[PDB]
Amino acid sequence: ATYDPNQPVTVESFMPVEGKLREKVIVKGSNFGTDKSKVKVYFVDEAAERLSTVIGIDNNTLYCLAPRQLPGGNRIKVIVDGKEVTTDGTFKYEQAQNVSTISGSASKDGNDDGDLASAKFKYMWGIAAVGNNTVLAYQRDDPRVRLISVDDNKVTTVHPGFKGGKPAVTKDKQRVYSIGWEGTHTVYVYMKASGWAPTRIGQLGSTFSGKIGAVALDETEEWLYFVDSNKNFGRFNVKTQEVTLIKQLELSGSLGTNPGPYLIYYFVDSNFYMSDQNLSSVYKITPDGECEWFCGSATQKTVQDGLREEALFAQPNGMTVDEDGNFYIVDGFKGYCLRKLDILDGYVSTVAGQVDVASQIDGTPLEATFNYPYDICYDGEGGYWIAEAWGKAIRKYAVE
Repeated sequence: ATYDPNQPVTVESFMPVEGKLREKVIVKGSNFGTDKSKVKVYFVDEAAERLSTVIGIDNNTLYCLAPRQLPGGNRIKVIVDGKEVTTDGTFKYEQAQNVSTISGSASKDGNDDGDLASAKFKYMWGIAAVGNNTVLAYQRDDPRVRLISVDDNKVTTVHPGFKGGKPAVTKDKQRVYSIGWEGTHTVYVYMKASGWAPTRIGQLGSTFSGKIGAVALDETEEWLYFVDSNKNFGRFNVKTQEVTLIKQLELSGSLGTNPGPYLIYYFVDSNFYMSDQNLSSVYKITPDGECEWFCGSATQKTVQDGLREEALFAQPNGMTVDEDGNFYIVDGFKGYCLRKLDILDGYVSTVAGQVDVASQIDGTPLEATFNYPYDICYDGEGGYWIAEAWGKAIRKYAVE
């Protein structure tokens, strides 16, 4: 009937014993009460407790929807008013994965807007996932910023002429920031409230003499961080316009300029991580500009999976991170595949594409192929959006 504070919460059973994303799961027990706000249900895998949407409740029953979670047998955890129970049994989750082409083709070269099938692109090298199956994509050739909305079946251009690489997306996805590749490095913001139209918010100055291929927001999202191709690591304040050269990185050799090193912010340690084509490696950079090797070899450009410390890239390009702190790196020339660093395993695996096969096959990820995948951005909900260079296309790797 009614919740009793003096009694424990119990779970006796659940159903079904296996399922896929958004499976309707019923958990049977006692003392759940009748207030969903005081309940949390988790499907618990090896990496995390995955919060589940509870759709109905009574004192003996929870109706919830299976969330994205790791494949295999996962226990269910019920919390009611602090009281925690984890099941003896496991719910066997069946995960789905797919690579699909969103718009564009290597067989299409152009700037044509239109619908998803009618649009054309040129070489792209940056992408922002802004949720709701929508991305902003950045062309190198006939440089521009394209807006692709899958649910609206619509490709438009929001910023003709602008040449930028990897953008930064705010947590709330209401803003995307870009810095111009060359010149004075003009800083733009694209706002949802403007329909993703650009607003100029400043410039770095040609003091940052290198090309700029990426920008990353700090934890507070007050600062944009970047490393130019001449190793100038710096930041720019998006409210006050303050610009600071933090350090010229102590790295040997020449960084790339096509578009330049890719940089991301990593929430797990609040450091930045940088990839470069020429060094064919990823480096950890602290906010003060201290650099350390993280993955790959500057002398061995080849796809090799294994522990982080032995893994190799052919051409590590853009990167993104999932909610578990795993890294994703698109691997370009001689690779054409998606590399995942699973941080719990400390292990680099190739999860999509076929090594050194440049094409655009869709389907199950290990049968799928990519054509110079160059940047990637995670949407927070299992979607990995990929901008291709010579592929001239947007692809989506979806994990459900």
